[PDB]
Amino acid sequence: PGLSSSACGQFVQDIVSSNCVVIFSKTTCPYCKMAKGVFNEIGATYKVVELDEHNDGRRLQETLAELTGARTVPRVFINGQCIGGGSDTKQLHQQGKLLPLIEQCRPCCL
Ligand SMILES: N[C@@H](CCC(=O)N[C@@H](CS)C(=O)NCC(=O)O)C(=O)O
Repeated sequence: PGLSSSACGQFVQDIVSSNCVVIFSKTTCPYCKMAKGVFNEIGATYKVVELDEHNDGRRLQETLAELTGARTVPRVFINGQCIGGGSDTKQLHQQGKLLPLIEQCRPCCL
């Protein structure tokens, strides 16, 4: 394959590839607590990157803006695809559309 054009990009590619569910988050953001919440509800473990605990948080926020079209947290990724923020997470879940997205993630043995 190919390499991203910066460490920011690489990092986002990397963690979004190694993980079914990724939440780029802030510890102080209620929409992030909401999204994390629905995932705990489902019983899906996920990877969190707290951008306010990261020395490069602002640069990562910029990269997520370029990739996903919004800089707001949370930026939620299922199976390499950004599904949007907290309301999207919540709303997909309420419509029973989320668990299927999660179920498309390759299985442990693969
Ligand atoms: N509609 C968005 C709203 C999320 C949101 O407003 N996050 C706030 C903090 S809770 C934010 O991005 N502030 C700008 C920033 O943190 O840089 C969603 O559901 O995720």
